[PDB]
Amino acid sequence: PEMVRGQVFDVGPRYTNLSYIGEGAYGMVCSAYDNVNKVRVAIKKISPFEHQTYCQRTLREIKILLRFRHENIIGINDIIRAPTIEQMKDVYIVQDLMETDLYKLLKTQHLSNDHICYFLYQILRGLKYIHSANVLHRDLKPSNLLLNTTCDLKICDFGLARVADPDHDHTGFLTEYVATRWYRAPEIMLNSKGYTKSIDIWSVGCILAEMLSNRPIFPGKHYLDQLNHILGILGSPSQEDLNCIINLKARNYLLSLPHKNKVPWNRLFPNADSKALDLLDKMLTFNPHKRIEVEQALAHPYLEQYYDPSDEPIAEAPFKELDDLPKEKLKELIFEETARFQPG
Repeated sequence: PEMVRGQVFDVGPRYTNLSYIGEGAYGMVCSAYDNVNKVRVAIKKISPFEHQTYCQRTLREIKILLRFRHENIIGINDIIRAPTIEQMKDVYIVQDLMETDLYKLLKTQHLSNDHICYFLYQILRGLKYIHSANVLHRDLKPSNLLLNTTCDLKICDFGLARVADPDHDHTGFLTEYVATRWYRAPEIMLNSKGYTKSIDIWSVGCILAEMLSNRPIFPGKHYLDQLNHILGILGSPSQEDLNCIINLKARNYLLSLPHKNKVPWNRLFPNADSKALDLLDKMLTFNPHKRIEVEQALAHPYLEQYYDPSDEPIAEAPFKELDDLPKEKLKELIFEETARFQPG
């Protein structure tokens, strides 16, 4: 059994010559040489079986990634685990090795307008497919956008993904939220559980703004600072936009704030393409009902060089009840879901 840093990384014999990357939520990550396809790959060790919440996340992401097949979404190439439920303590997920991610790129590299445009197109092309399967990503951010050396972009980390549920999207003011703060839509802090597609378009808008400047646009330092950051740029919500916020704690909080005027996008981003700013404005709309949809974004003049609906596939099999399953049942479903990778 191959070791790495005194931890078992039992992946062989297909996957040889390992190297440590880092930690992920339920275990460690390494690269390795695939000896069938003759290219190096990434492998995540996952060990979720003691905790039902970890089982649900693992099973949900396996189910989603195996259902999906899209150029701009990370695939599962292989899954390694024991032949029996009783011997299965760990699962190893094998994926394409991607040289970098958009977070690392933004820390280190100036992006040309052509790079921005092409990355944005690929994000939206992948998202169109996700949304067409009735799935929400809910944690889109630069570190979840992987890139290889030819600038192919793949969306990853479906650990917070959910089937869309706009009918049950309402909640009270300051409801706790799982996804990364700086890319959360304003409504998360006000009255939304993040069960509609508009949550993802906001996060894309944040990523576009970050690409234009190499810096996060709304780097909130806590839950309500994330909103005071949003309103210092967008300006105070209009009365019309406030008519949507029926919850009094959320309404009255917004009403208590000093009036702020909109900061023009062209002043924040003086070297940006004017069509990029128009599209940015439409993604970063305070009111989620007025926020642009993925297909409208793809069809925006900024992306005209790329837009091709016949080459922007939709899911064949959209997701049309894991919360209250015990961890023992979830282990069984993870076993069943991973059965297709077993030698046979």
